[PDB]
Amino acid sequence: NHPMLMNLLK
Amino acid sequence: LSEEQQHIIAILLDAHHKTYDPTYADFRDFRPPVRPLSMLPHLADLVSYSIQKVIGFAKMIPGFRDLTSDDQIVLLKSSAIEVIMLRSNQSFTMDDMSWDCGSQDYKYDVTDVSKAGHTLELIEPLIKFQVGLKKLNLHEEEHVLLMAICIVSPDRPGVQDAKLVEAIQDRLSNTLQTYIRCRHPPPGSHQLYAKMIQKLADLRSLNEEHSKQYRSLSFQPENSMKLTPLVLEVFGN
Ligand SMILES: C=C1/C(=C/C=C2/CCC[C@]3(C)[C@@H]([C@H](C)C[C@H]4C[C@@](C)(O)C(=O)N4CCc4ccccc4)CC[C@@H]23)C[C@@H](O)C[C@@H]1O
Repeated sequence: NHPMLMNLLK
Repeated sequence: LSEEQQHIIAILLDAHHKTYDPTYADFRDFRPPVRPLSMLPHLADLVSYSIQKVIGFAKMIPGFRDLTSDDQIVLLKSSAIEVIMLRSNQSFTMDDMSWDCGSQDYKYDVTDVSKAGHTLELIEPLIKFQVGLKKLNLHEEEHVLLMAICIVSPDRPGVQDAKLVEAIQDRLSNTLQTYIRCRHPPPGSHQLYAKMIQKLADLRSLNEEHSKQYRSLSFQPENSMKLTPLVLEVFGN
């Protein structure tokens, strides 16, 4: 439920 | 000061040098500052950019990538604004109580940030925190350790695995304690570790005030329009 934050992880 | 902890300090220093630009070149990309919530589009862009940098720093913290994807998100949501206030100490100056980022233009004082609403209830204690953090005269090695310890906190609400988080923080805390004894000479090191954990307690109340400010301001859609999608996702519901 955090698309951008998850993508900034990897 | 062991093999393992000199490795940790080297990693965190490099991680910081890759996620904090002391020349502030990317500020041109932001929406322009105007000095109504005149400055919010610019500051929202500054915060949003800084969250990306905080995430980049956090990923390089030795032991962080071994956490769950879900625990990593919990740690970054609660810690993002705190690390932003920590890392802003580098630009903060005590000549005029302002964050100086090259021009001004890109320098921010209490009048720049506390004009609207009840935001002074956050800005007054935040400036005092900046003065208090600045008077510690931290080594850069201590600056990056404190940010990493701030991020990997086992008491954040919503943490699933906490023992591993505590294990990662303890190895960072024991690196900071051992660094102060071996590398920070008296009198500047006097209770320095206790004064740093104290600043972690100041961040908690600044974070709590921040959540109340953001919730009130985001609740008005007119102002929520001016934010960024990342800011809304992280400072959430
Ligand atoms: C993030 C960095 C910097 C931070 C600098 C500052 C000085 C200006 C005010 C900053 C940007 C603070 C923000 C305004 C918090 C803002 C952002 C937000 C959304 O978290 C919020 O609700 N705030 C407080 C309420 C508010 C709303 C509208 C206007 C003013 C306040 C938090 C960190 C501060 C500056 C540089 O050192 C780079 C570094 O990465």
